Amino acid sequence: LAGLSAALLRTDSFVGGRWLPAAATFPVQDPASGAALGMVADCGVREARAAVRAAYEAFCRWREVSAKERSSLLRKWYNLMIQNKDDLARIITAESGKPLKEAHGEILYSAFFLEWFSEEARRVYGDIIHTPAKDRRALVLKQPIGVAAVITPWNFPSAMITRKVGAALAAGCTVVVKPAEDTPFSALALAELASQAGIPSGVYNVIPCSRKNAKEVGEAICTDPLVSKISFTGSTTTGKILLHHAANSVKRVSMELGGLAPFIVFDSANVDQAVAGAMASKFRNTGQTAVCSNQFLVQRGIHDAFVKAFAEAMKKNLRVGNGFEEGTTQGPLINEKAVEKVEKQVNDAVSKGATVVTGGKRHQLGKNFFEPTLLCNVTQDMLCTHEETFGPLAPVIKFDTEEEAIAIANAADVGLAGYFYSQDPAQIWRVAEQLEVGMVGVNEGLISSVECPFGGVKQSGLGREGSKYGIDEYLELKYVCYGGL
Amino acid sequence: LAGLSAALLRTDSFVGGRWLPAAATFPVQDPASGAALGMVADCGVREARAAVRAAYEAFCRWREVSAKERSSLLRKWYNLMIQNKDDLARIITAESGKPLKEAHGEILYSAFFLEWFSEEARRVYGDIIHTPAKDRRALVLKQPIGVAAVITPWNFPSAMITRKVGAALAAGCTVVVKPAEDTPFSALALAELASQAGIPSGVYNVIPCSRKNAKEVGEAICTDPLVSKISFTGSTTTGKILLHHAANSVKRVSMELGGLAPFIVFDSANVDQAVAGAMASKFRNTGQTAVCSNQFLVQRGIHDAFVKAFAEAMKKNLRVGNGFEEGTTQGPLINEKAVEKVEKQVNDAVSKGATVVTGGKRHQLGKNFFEPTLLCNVTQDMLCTHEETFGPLAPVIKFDTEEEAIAIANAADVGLAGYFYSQDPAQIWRVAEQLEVGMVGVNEGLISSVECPFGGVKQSGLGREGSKYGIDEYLELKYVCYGGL
Amino acid sequence: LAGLSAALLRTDSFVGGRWLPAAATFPVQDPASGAALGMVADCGVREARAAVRAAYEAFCRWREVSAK
Amino acid sequence: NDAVSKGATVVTGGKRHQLGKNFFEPTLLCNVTQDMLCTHEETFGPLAPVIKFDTEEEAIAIANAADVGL
Ligand SMILES: Nc1ncnc2c1ncn2[C@@H]1O[C@H](COP(=O)(O)OP(=O)(O)O)[C@@H](O)[C@H]1O
Ligand SMILES: Nc1ncnc2c1ncn2[C@@H]1O[C@H](COP(=O)(O)OP(=O)(O)O)[C@@H](O)[C@H]1O
Repeated sequence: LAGLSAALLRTDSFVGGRWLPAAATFPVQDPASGAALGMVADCGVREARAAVRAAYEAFCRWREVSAKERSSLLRKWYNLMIQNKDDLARIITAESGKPLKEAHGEILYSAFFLEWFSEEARRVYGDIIHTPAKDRRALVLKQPIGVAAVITPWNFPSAMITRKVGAALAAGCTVVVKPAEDTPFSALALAELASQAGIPSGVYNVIPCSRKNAKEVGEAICTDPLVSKISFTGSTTTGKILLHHAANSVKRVSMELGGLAPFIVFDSANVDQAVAGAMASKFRNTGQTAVCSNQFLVQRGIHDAFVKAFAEAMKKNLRVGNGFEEGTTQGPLINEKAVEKVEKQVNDAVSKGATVVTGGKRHQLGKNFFEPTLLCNVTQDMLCTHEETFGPLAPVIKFDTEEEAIAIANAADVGLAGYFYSQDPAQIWRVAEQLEVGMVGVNEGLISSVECPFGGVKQSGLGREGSKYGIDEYLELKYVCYGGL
Repeated sequence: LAGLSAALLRTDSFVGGRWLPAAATFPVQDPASGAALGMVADCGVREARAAVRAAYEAFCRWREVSAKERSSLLRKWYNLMIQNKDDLARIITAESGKPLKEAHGEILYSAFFLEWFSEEARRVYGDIIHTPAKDRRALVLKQPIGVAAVITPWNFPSAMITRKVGAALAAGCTVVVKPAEDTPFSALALAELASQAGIPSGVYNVIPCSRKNAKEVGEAICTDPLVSKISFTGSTTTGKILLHHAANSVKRVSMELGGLAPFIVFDSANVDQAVAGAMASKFRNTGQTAVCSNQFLVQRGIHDAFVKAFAEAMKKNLRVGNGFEEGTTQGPLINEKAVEKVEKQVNDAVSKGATVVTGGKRHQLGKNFFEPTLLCNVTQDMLCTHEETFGPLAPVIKFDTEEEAIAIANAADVGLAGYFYSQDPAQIWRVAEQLEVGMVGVNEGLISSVECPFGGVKQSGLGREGSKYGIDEYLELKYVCYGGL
Repeated sequence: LAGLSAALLRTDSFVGGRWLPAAATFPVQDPASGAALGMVADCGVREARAAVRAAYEAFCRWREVSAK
Repeated sequence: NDAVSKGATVVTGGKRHQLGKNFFEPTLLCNVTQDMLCTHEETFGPLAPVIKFDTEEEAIAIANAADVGL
């Protein structure tokens, strides 16, 4: 529970290098025990506009700072995260409910993003191009966009912020962060460290706010003429709303929208491995992530052997309980409406053919705990209105051929992540290239990596985060025609 | 006038490798003489949806074609353009009204884009990234987005299409082109050559339509779920409308929106050169382009000498007349409403201080011809609602300091192109980096180049066309985590 | 019926000394036999405003021409 | 699709023909049930749904189902 570091756990918003409370506040409770965590400032349109101005003014100075200097600050920020990793992780588990171990995993990952972009800052290179004309030279400079509005989800209350903000700052931009009301603390803990690190005032701003204020606040920062860019990770519905906001001022946009995620297991797959991957990919964060494999397409031949091994792994490894409790691998669902969606998806399925192999009802721990569920004999049509239902539920759809498996996977007009196990060299290339998805896992169920491009195709998003391509979402190209020669 | 090549001048739409007429047709007239050029198909929402399907189906096959093959087809298309350059140019002058010489310039430029991207097709490279995990390898593939909706203006009826389409095809995408009603012929002449070149059916589609059908048609193709990308060049107003269209399906977008364009002449500038540049940049296409320097910021010291030399160059070189007429450097304005905007801008200015140095009224040739006008003693506030008034008008605003000149230039929340003449090494870098614009001309007034990145910052656009960055607007990154090692 | 003089029987509008077709056309039929006579340009507000301008500009020169 | 996703079993055909455009593969589905013919009483295409029956009284009862008889 408590015992943290007074400085890391914050309740006020962070604007212009100062902790500022709002007129109102919203409650944040531990999703597992229900305990009150704290009263967080609930910023409104005014606080937002103020935060934007703070960022816009910081930008004009920040863009001037040398890259080697911005790199150094990003690294100091990284080091501070590592030094305080245990507390930072307790905060994640306290508000997201994910197991302490999974929180430790996020903090490292989150830290690695600041570290990674710290290294990118000094590597923004312009070009020198040859043109026919002998009286001129072509130079191409890359410069930061300006101020960016950053809006993140509760899933990875730390990493989701750090992967955008690190790139933003690396390029020379300032940011205004609007964290999820379920998990605002992680965003503010970062702010505390950003000041300890020496990040100049106004570069990193955080404006927490409740569901009520979300619509109004989001509209303010995504509309402000002082904001030139928008970075968002969440549901498609919200994404489209922001894209409309951006459209009025032609703002640069980048986002990731929670799509499905097929997990195709072919006959040539190593079962134990397929299962291990199925385990890791589906039950991490209790199945509450946009990369959590939802539909399992298992081939006839290997089907039965798979489904039986999968379930036996669920019994041997999934221990539902409180995130801080030792030996827990399954935390609670973020809230009630969430539990309602799983139940909904489970019943609708069963009452349409589906066969429950394990789990199936709320866990007898009560509250927001649900039993890890594995249903087989599932069909495609049983995945409607549930394309955005995150929970520890794994529907297994049997398939015959590879053309079929691929046809089903590419069904959705959404494509984020995709997984598949196979021992066929050629099949691996065919499927990997044909899966209209942004990220493909081959014989692996956990593909996280700060040095690789994340994002989706079609309606799953725009742009990419992480890797050598992330910083591009925050730069503008300027062709300079040096003539008169 | 006539005498062209029956095959190059077309009146039907081009869909699926076939010339198809619509239920209705719209007239196209020579903007100079008023002569009837022809009756062009006026496609509606039905023809559009049909063209999209044709493209979507062609895509599934086209994406499969080798890059070396797509490169070869793009080059054959290029060669065909060169072989038919004289006719292709007559067509541009016939519908846009720009001088035959300027049309010859566009055809080469237009051809060079197909040539340039032909070379890019074989150079789309993926990456291999090192990650800590020893049991996995990271691969990054680049694949075409799918079908792209392309909407172009009348200014460069050929080049505007060719710079987007060449990249689109280079990446492996198919396209559906909706040309400007003022200049549809150039788009269809290209289609004729694309079939001669052997471009597979459905890869390049053209759906002409009148003002009436513009709204409906644009909405159809920019909304169709079979279209994954949108490329547009035109006014900001239309751009925002399309961005809203795209927002509903999270479509990839890229566009260029007609901003202003400062032309700052400093005291250290070589007058004759500054003037030569001012001439070329302002009166090319009779001042009807988004890169046409509108406001001239000339420094006190060199002011008077400049304004006097500028005007004397206007008398010695600008000869208003019919584009096909020999010795013509000024064609007509696209239409009546256009002439009305210039007059409007000229009067509003004069009746607010401005002093007319030359020109000022409609040219006594009648119709859509306007006298090249040069007004000095102009002030900033005299540029409202006229930020999108293209015409042979040059308002000269005097300035004192460089901080001032820059402050005024960056005034607009629009930044496309910018120019400035100076002989100060350090001043050149300061201004070039500070001009919040997408392209900067240093001691040069004509910066066109297929191998350099075109586009704008802020509200002037999204993405870039041409150069090594153009093809990026049509690809999607796919991170492939090869695990199980 | 036919056999006239190609030049005398016209289907396009006449503006500014040029024969110009409109986006649409309307049918003209012999009121006695019902036979199709031809498809005539169907000018709209745009063609009209254009014709007015053509006339207004011609006027400024025409008024100058001697009466003789 | 509505059929398959309700029990129907595709014996042949089933998707658009790979000739593209308006060409569809001749399709034969068996294991079809009555209720899978709604809003499709006016869907003309190369599709043949096979509904198994036991008795003649039954066959006739199903055939005369529709309030349409051509
Ligand atoms: N209309 C909206 N405008 C702006 N931000 C919004 C809006 N709706 C939700 N958000 C914000 O988006 C983030 C999460 O997006 P949301 O679509 O609610 O996904 P989820 O609940 O699945 O995490 C949160 O920070 C939330 O406050
Ligand atoms: N509402 C609209 N929807 C789709 N396309 C449009 C719309 N308005 C104009 N266009 C198209 O955009 C192109 C030119 O854009 P426009 O904003 O009219 O610029 P301009 O007239 O300055 O060239 C033309 O091809 C035109 O038909």
